[PDB]
Amino acid sequence: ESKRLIDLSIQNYHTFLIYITELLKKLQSTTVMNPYMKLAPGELTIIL
Amino acid sequence: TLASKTKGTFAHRDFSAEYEEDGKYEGLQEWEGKAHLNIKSPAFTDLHLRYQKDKKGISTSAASPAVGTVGMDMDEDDDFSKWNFYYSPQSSPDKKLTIFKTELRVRESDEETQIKVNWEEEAASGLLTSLKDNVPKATGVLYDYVNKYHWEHTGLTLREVSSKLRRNLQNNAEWVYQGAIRQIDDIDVRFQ
Repeated sequence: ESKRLIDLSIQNYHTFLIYITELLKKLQSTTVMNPYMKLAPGELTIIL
Repeated sequence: TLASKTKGTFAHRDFSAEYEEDGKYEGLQEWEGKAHLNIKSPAFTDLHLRYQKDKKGISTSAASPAVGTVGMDMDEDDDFSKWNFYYSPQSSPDKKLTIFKTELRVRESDEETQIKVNWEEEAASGLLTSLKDNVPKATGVLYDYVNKYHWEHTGLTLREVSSKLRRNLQNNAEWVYQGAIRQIDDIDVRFQ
């Protein structure tokens, strides 16, 4: 049962991560102010 | 200035602990040196942790055959700061799956600052698989360990303990049953 739970957790994590990356990119594709950002599937860079 | 050299060694029947630390200390937080601990458990998987602190780097890595090698390296500099957290799987010790990475960069021109944070899904899922596969390994080694101690003390297993408890409970229950039957017979006889 522990391994089944861990399998479900890995599945849900990897299914969630693409969704949240898409959501982050959609939110950041809103406005362009003085600060700037960059998003990658596994990376986030912010410039002050 | 302090110069510290310590060695602590413990010896017993299912492992041995050997921790050697050397270093120097100045100021209030000016410590620099190394610290190597080695645990050798015959009953379990061994482990070796190495800590290193110098003025331009703090690297700490723990190597265990069961999990792999978990390390973190911190490099501070006036123009860049680099933090790396990696888990090298035991299957492929050559590669270092960077669990997380942090870059702080200052700009000598204008007024800007770059922060870069990187995470690996592959490293996380691989560590998750390693842990879920070490769970049965830990269960088996602990069960064998407790059985070994049971043999050391009595000379017996655990399932035999279950069977012994069952047979003793059955003997007591049958004693109670026969006591009840003979009591019914006795009370009937004395009533007659």
